[PDB]
Amino acid sequence: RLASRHEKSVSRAYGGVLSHDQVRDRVVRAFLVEEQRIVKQALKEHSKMKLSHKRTANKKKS
Amino acid sequence: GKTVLSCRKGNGSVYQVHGHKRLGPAKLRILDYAERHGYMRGVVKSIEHEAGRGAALARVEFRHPYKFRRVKELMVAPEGMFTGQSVFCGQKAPLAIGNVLPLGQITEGCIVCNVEAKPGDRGTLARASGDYCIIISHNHETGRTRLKLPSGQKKSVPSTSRAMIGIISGGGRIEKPVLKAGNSFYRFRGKRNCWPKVRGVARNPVEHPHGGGNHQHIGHPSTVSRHSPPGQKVGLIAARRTGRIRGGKAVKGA
Amino acid sequence: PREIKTLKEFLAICSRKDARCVKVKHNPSATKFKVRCSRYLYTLVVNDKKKADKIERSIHPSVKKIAVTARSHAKT
Amino acid sequence: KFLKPGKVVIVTAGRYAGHKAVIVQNSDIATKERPYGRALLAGIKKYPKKVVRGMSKQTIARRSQVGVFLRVVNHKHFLPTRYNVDMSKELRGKINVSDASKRSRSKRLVRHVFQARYNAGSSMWFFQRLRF
Amino acid sequence: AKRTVKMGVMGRYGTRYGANPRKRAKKLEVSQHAKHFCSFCGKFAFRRKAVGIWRCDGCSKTVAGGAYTLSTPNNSTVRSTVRRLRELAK
RNA sequence: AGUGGUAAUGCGAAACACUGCCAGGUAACAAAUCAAUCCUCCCACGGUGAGCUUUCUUUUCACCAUAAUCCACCUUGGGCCUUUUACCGCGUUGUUCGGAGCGGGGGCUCAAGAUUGAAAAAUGCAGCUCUACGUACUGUUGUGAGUUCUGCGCAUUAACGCAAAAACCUGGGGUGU
RNA sequence: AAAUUGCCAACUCAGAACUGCUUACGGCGGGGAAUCCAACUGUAUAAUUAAAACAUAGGUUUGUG
RNA sequence: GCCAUAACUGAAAAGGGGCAACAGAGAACCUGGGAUUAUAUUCCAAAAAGAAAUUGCAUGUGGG
Ligand SMILES: [Mg+2]
Repeated sequence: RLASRHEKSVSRAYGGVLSHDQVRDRVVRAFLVEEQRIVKQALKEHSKMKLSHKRTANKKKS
Repeated sequence: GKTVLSCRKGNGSVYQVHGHKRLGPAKLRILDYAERHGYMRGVVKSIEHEAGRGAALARVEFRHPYKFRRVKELMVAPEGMFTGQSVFCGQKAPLAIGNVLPLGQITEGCIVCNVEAKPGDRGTLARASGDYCIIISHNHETGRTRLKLPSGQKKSVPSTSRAMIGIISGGGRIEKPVLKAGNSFYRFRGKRNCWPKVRGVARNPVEHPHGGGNHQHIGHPSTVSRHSPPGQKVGLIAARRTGRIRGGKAVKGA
Repeated sequence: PREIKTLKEFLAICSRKDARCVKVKHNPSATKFKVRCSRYLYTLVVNDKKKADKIERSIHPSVKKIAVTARSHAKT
Repeated sequence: KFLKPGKVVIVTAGRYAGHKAVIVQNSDIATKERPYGRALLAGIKKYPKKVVRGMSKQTIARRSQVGVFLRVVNHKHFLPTRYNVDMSKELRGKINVSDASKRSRSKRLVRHVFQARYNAGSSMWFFQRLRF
Repeated sequence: AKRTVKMGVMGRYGTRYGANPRKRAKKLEVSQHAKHFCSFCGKFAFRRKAVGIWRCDGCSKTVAGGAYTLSTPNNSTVRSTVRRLRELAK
């Protein structure tokens, strides 16, 4: 209680809570798991618009 | 002339459970809106032993549905449950080991555990170590699922009552011999006061109906009626048949 | 208790209002100027016997100087 | 091959764990006194905060400041992203690090360029904070 | 040398407890103190902590399951059944 | 509106200032083996006093002390970083470890000590010397044995798996903007 | 071939001559062949019974979704 | 445009009080004393024999 904050923490994120091998394993999965959904979200909107000209292009075919 | 020991355990004084080192009650998470319509995902953080079970527990971490917090949930684990697993929980959850989904959604012939006998009571059937229920059929007119309990006794339950998928963890336990009265001391240490077990014939006639005599014999026939009073109902209570079971294996129960 | 390094910090401590007494202890090797302030006891260890007497003369005016001796049991 | 200058990375180790950074200069071959692969990163020391309607200017203009760092980091201590920030060929010529005063005068230059990318609204992924 | 003929770990108990109850306990006392295969981490490192609780000493993974052996043979029958039944829905 | 080091992580006279809400850690628990702290015992060095002496005994006995609290920082056990990549190697009294990164080379840290100092000689003890609970002086090793403090735990036999909470600590997010 | 020159602690075991025994502190299993009973360690009539009794692991049965 | 001090409005906190441990948790002081007939980690007063640690509140100096 009487000590400075520096004997109980360290200068980076989650310092004094998490270690160096798992601060980085959260930085890496905060990037790779967010970006994996962006690949699957933009794949989903690209599929529904290809449906929007697979059948709306059949208005000029019968 | 004095009160029988089996009647005395219902006062529950020296004979209550030994629960100070127990964790909380193991149950499924609350059947909320988030499982009646979608799935909640959790994550297994620790696999735990409490005293007086032979099955492993698990703390699964959900987010609270309505508040900025996380809910620690103590479930009893299936086999293969590892820390990190991402349990899914709800209607739209897939069919995998560890997931908890309604019995309407689990296709037939599937081994389930922590199945609940009414919707919402958070798991009452098949929770001893190594046990499981098998889904036999579904009825869509009545909306009920009929499954085989671990005794073999069938039971129709509503198809909105959910169940976890798997064997209960910690199975294979009874297959090792104890070998010592010391090892049975510590087995019943975290349970309740019910050991060592003194036979009724070794007692005096004041303590037990079988006690007394010059030879240790039960005098009267030891199969008592269903309608015997407390104190008189000791022995083989309402035995339909006795003796060494020579033949098949009848399911026991009403 | 603390310890003074230089002489520029010793004269700041003897200028303080809490400094009741400087106790002068003549070791056979060094001298010790033990300023008794209101919380700590500050000590300047002067190893040179000639520079020690020059430092005693700079705390003349209004601070109490005490020559530390071996007080017997009979003073009690 | 892919660690071209002008490429957004995410610093994975150190006091700047989880900050975004763009590659200024790059040294794929190790050498004496830095026996490792490395990259001169110009990252974000302090991300600009979000502004909402109701805030005055001189409250928006202070909440929208970027702070930078300009600093060589080992290649295994950042994580490259497909995202890019257009470091021109005439701008990394003006970024020297092998000095004490020409690293201060080059850190005010990078801070001004990133502020101009931010006020113009270009590359707004780079100025969003990484939430882990 | 070889220290006993056929009482292995059960030589702990001496001339006690009957020959065959020492042998039913022998296959399961050997099994729970043997290090099993960390299929997560590739190593032979699963040691049982408490009853039903296993832990890869290389991978620090804690797996529920099986009182005296890591995977009971009724589990692998179940894992195949769940894997088959999720292929019929996809 | 904190700031160094590729990194393990560093830097505190007073802004590296504050905490609706959240999450961690501390409190907080565990064998045996080996190594073992304070301290005790012994041995070795000697100094002071005392005891023995027909003979012997470079001799026997006593004593030889250093409290908290600071301050500055050589070992031998943990964790790790960076560089060389190694699939036989490193290591323990001991049941084992390594491409999920061994071993070397440089490091960063933590824990237990050691050391220099302030305290502290002014104190303590035993002697002794001088004209009254008086004075002036004199003195202040050990690869021995025992020590649970510690190393020490996701830590014991186990169908035994080993309390809790207040209080506190750090972070996340926010404010300062 | 540091495979050898210096210095030094703390103990333990084995061997050897020489010499003595009045077998001489304390402390410290007598042993063997079978028969009965209970497997075992354990509990147990405070104040006449510690047993072959009771417990025990093991075996079986019953009731119970 | 930051504080801080006084009175209206109202986000957010489900789960009433009090006991139970002089061996668990927690807990800021250590020696010396010629200081007793008897108490002392408790008494010792300006050279406290002295050396500290800690809590509350306050001035001054200095810094934002
Ligand atoms: Mg130990």
